[PDB]
Amino acid sequence: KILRGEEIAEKKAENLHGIIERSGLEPSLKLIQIGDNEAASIYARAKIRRGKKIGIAVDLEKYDDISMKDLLKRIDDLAKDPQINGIMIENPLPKGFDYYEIVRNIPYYKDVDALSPYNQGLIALNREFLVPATPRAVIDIMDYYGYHENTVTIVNRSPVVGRPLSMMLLNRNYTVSVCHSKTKDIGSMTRSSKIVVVAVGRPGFLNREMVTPGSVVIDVGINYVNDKVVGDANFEDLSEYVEAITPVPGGVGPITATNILENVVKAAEFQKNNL
Amino acid sequence: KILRGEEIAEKKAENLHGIIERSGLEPSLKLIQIGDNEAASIYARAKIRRGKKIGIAVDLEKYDDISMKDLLKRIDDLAKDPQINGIMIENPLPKGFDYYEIVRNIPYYKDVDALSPYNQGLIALNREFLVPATPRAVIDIMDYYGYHENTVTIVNRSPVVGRPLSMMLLNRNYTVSVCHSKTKDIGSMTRSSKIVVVAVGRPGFLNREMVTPGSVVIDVGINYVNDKVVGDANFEDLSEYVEAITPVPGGVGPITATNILENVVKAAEFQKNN
Ligand SMILES: NC(=O)c1ccc[n+]([C@@H]2O[C@H](COP(=O)([O-])OP(=O)(O)OC[C@H]3O[C@@H](n4cnc5c(N)ncnc54)[C@H](OP(=O)(O)O)[C@@H]3O)[C@@H](O)[C@H]2O)c1
Ligand SMILES: NC(=O)c1ccc[n+]([C@@H]2O[C@H](COP(=O)([O-])OP(=O)(O)OC[C@H]3O[C@@H](n4cnc5c(N)ncnc54)[C@H](OP(=O)(O)O)[C@@H]3O)[C@@H](O)[C@H]2O)c1
Repeated sequence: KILRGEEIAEKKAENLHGIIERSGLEPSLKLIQIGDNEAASIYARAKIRRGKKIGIAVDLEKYDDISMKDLLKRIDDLAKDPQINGIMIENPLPKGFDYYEIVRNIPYYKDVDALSPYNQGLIALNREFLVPATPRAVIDIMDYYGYHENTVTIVNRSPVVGRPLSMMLLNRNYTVSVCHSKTKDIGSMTRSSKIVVVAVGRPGFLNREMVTPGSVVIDVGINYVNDKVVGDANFEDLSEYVEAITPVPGGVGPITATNILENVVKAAEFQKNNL
Repeated sequence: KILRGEEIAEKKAENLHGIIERSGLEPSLKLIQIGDNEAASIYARAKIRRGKKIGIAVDLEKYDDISMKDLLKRIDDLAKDPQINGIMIENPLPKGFDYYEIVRNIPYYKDVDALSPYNQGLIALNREFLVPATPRAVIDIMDYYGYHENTVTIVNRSPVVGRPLSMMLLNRNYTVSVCHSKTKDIGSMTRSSKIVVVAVGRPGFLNREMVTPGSVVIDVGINYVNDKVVGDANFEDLSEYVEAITPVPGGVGPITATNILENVVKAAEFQKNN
């Protein structure tokens, strides 16, 4: 009933430290950050720290201010470097810097964030190779707590969450509805599904009216309200009504970083095998 | 009541022509067919023929017996050639020949079938460039007949239909449900959407119990019974009851070839600039 993520992350990371010891890989991950976004820095250091524990070299390159020219070059140099297995650009970026074109000059087998067109392509086509960290982390919860073959409603249709997630759920035999700010009647769809994955970035959004007693709620939102961190779901309200629910913080979030490292391991071994 | 696609194809072909005049492109599309499949040959001739009418050069390369290695060579040759804008391998193939691995060898900007990873990704990313023809045709019908931002239930999760299609409907603000053989109660989900798109390839699959009077059925199945050709829906039955429905043949069917020609224009106007 309380879908915790910390214990799932540790298992993944043990499994992964396994695979590197007795495989002899030495995966490398470059991180690039532009500005001082506090969320992104915390995300960077969590990946450096878990990398260190697992055996992954993860290095952060901060830049106060960089041109498109110099940044594109830097990525180009990193892309060509065979000792660099993964490359990841952190978000948000400054104005006029578009993630989806920048990210495209990273070869897909270095694309650890897995949001480049080629990687989304293979997910779409059910030949998952590198898969984004959050949709990954939602399925982890499902795998770990025992949810299979269900109807799922995703409230979110972004490239980072609900779109690759919808395609990953179909690759695994789930029945899938996606909806969004232009859906006239969300409540109807969310009450009818076994599972509700929610990522609208709006506190209090998923309340009792949106779910049934049989509901399993996976809260992807992260909101700051009163220096405090909270998801999209009225956690307290539902935890006494719904069948199972991810708390925020402590649900999807503890897994993300490790699922990035998971991608860096797959990438580094695909490089060994193929180049 | 009757959702036909010949008006739509004809209109799209005229627009295509105008687009060719008004930029002076001479787009050319290469077809490769390996085998003697009947439907593929019809499809290829339809592309050639509509291509002739519209101002696109479409040329076809038949084979009886090709090796993987030569085909792969031929495709690299066609890809490196700047005077060939489109490349398409017809289906089906010799056994153990994986379509989806051949096609990643076609530059995404030559890939008019739009089934390659890069073009699937751009659809998913809401940055559509070349799009697959059957989902495009579904969206043609919905547009032409006034059906904007509705609930949709697609019964099909293949990469040729329901997957690109789910993504293309989301880019246009529809709300999307996707089901398949492992969905526990399909009727429950089809009856709750304004629009039901079926493409399961099973005659009589979509019957009266799984739709409503307000329902809009788009029937993508192509099935053969008594040499007669039929959809997945139960057409004679559903025509009286449902609000609108596509005939098989004659609904989505007539738009396909032209949608491939649409990508070929797009593919040509992209190549001029790059
Ligand atoms: N757990 C993690 O480590 C992690 C990772 C990634 C993201 N997130 C979080 O998840 C949330 C979304 O992430 P994102 O990158 O997907 O953001 P995004 O691009 O802004 O997506 C927001 C989505 O929510 C939908 N939405 C917003 N308000 C709605 C409403 N009132 N009714 C129905 N739909 C509504 C939007 O609909 P439209 O498409 O129509 O605009 C959009 O699809 C944020 O809270 C973000 O911080 C957390
Ligand atoms: N109209 C056109 O111009 C045109 C163009 C392309 C395709 N099509 C037609 O559309 C049909 C499908 O095309 P495709 O290439 O996508 O074929 P496909 O790859 O075999 O897809 C069949 C899909 O239908 C689902 N399905 C089959 N039986 C089902 C059942 N009993 N209950 C629920 N779902 C079921 C399958 O579920 P699973 O995923 O679980 O197997 C699968 O996702 C075929 O008849 C084909 O000829 C027509």
